[PDB]
Amino acid sequence: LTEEQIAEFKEAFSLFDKDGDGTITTKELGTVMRSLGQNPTEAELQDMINEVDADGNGTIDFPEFLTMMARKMKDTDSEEEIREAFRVFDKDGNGYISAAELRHVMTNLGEKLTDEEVDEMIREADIDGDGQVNYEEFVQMMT
Amino acid sequence: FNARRKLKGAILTTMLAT
Ligand SMILES: [Ca+2]
Ligand SMILES: [Ca+2]
Ligand SMILES: [Ca+2]
Ligand SMILES: [Ca+2]
Ligand SMILES: [Ca+2]
Repeated sequence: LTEEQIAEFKEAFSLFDKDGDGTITTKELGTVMRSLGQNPTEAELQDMINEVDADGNGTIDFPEFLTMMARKMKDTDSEEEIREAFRVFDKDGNGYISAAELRHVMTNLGEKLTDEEVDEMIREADIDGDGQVNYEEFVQMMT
Repeated sequence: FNARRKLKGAILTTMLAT
């Protein structure tokens, strides 16, 4: 597991850990999933942590989160999580994530970013140079 | 600021959340 990959997972960990105490509770899992239009039950949230929870204190610290990401979670029906996630970013559904939509998703996830920073994020994912991120560029970015 | 890691971190968070 590479340096950049542990830094990306550390970044994903920080967005679920809303109070910043180093553990992700079922409550933070629920609150982040509901803010992205999902509605998990208490039993589904408890199984999600029980799968990852190696030391048994009921929460997920960053070592456990790291183990989860390495031996990745399996698909039941949703094999293309890339398209599902792409639809969360592409708010108006036209097939292209603009800087405005990306800025909107970062604010919903709880972070204030400069317009230059959002513009640099678009520039990282943009392969053809049109100033936006389509689906094929979103996939390449993750694969 | 690392743009690629902030971006891929946020895409990873939505992937897991959905
Ligand atoms: Ca926490
Ligand atoms: Ca634990
Ligand atoms: Ca769009
Ligand atoms: Ca593009
Ligand atoms: Ca375009």
